[PDB]
Amino acid sequence: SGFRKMAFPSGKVEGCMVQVTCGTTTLNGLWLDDVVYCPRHVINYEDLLIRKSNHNFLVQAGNVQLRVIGHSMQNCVLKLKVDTANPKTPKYKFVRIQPGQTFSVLACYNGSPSGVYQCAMRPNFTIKGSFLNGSCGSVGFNIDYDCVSFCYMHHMELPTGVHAGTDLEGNFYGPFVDRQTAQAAGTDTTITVNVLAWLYAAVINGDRWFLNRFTTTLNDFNLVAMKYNYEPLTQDHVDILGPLSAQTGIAVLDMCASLKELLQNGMNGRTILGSALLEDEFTPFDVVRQCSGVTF
Amino acid sequence: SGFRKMAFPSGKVEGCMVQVTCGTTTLNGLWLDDVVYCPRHVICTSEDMLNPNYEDLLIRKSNHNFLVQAGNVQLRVIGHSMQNCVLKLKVDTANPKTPKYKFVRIQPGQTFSVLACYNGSPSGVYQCAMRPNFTIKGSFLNGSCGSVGFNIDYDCVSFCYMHHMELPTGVHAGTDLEGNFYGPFVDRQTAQAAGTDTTITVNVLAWLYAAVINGDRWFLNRFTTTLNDFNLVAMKYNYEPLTQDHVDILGPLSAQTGIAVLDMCASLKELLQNGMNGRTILGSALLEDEFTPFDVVRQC
Ligand SMILES: CO[C@@]1(C(=O)Nc2cncc3ccccc23)CCOc2c(F)cc(F)cc21
Ligand SMILES: CO[C@@]1(C(=O)Nc2cncc3ccccc23)CCOc2c(F)cc(F)cc21
Repeated sequence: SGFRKMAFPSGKVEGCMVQVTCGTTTLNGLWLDDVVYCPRHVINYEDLLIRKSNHNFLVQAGNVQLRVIGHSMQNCVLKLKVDTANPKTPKYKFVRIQPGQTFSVLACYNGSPSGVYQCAMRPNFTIKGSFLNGSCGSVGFNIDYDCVSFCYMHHMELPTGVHAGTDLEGNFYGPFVDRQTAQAAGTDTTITVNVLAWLYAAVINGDRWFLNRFTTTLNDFNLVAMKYNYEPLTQDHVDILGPLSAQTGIAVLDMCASLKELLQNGMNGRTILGSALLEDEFTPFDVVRQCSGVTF
Repeated sequence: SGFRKMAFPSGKVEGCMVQVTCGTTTLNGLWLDDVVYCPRHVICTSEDMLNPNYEDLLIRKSNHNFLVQAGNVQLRVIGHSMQNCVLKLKVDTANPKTPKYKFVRIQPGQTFSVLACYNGSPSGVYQCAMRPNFTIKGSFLNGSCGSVGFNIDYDCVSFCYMHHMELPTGVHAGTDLEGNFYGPFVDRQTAQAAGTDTTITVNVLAWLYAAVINGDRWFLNRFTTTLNDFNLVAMKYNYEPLTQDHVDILGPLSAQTGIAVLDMCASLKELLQNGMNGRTILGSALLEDEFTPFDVVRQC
């Protein structure tokens, strides 16, 4: 029993964290094989990069200095070719994730991991992370069997305290730029499929007070959801919740009527899984994984 | 900016997780140097679980009864001894991934990261606190026994917890790494119940300071209180008494934000009386008590 916000074991990623210094800026890099990836703002980025030489980038893997033998830019990520292939390089992939998808963040400072937390890519493409100055280059990942899927690299903090970054190919999530200018996160919405997954996790854990006898059409649910700034629920989401619906005996549209009532009436002093708000940072796969004990 | 529940990087602990099998039972062990530590109930059957004589059961076992697996490699057990509720299986190979470590016993309110494992394989990492009633509100399935709680200070892993059991309410009980249980619990299937839980007051105050540092100030008020008046109000809401030690510990956060501890106590009293009124503090509609003053300063 129990339900916790749980991150993937960070070990495979800790072995890849390095410190990258260029001039006055020190941030984190991800060392995979003989390439170190980091935010390009460490340095007109094409013009600034041409002016740099390999010896301007100081890369430190623990107490060892790596020698940079090349540099190139891919979108908003800088790739520093190094002379040594990382012996701790895990099986990995670069994947771009969708809003609503969750991942673990290994927060680093000076190439040293300090914390690991779980979070979701918000529908407005920001992450509600925990990052201080020097965290840039910290990465988000998932682990599938023995394979690390890198999905995020931290670049900046928006004026509201939320965070923006790119996939490992340097493409920003959202309409953000890595330049000093006025940027604002759009109005956020609740990840509906994740709230439903979390309501299924609550039922599995014995918390059933919110369940009702009613069901709803997908269209009627979406009309209500739209009013409360909730993301539309698609037939794909209904299909993905299928296994949890089968396990608990609560059809997805049945759980949708519970969510509809929860929105129109509140919790009335009650909590679900120790929370007074509807949690939207557990995907349906996260719920199945935690309420089944899948290991990595 | 931002405030998250944050666990320590689990890598140093993942390199210590092993699978320990004795008879039909399979749980997790912690391999440090040439010793594997695990819950002593691994020697039990369902028939022993109610009133087990662990000294008697252990004397009947031999080194070849314990099957230890580190990844795809079987370790050979060359000795076994029991220290309180932990079994120590001496092995022939020292773990090359053994980090700098210490065994520390923690006090209620203290937080730590848990590396949840099944069959000697880590599946997740989460943060939690030792509740005032000595239980942890973990996320553990059958097979998670032997999963450990830890903190990391600079390069040293302080092991503070090893999971042993789930109480009938879904909360969890375990020991420090010397086998001493936290709380009045025993590793028997006899009727056991967690005492009524209470809120870790010093942790809530630390979290209210974290909210002020992050720009949240709506809950602040013009009032101050005596420590005794705060404790009389606190107790009525099942909040732990706040000691002068707690007031002293909150000193640095009080200095950083310019709000005196008894001033923040008066804000907490108001929050307990009124609730949040549709508002949130650091994205939460409840008062968070699993961030210590040390965690708040660390993260901020
Ligand atoms: C140094 O990178 C910046 C930044 O956001 N950094 C941060 C990223 N995370 C957490 C932070 C917590 C506190 C302080 C800064 C944080 C600040 C300057 O403006 C910019 C900028 F125009 C573009 C850019 F891609 C980054 C940055
Ligand atoms: C080792 O088995 C026990 C156990 O609690 N295990 C578990 C630990 N965590 C999560 C669990 C989730 C679901 C099922 C069991 C869980 C159950 C039987 O009674 C006992 C017992 F008397 C003493 C003991 F120290 C352990 C155990």
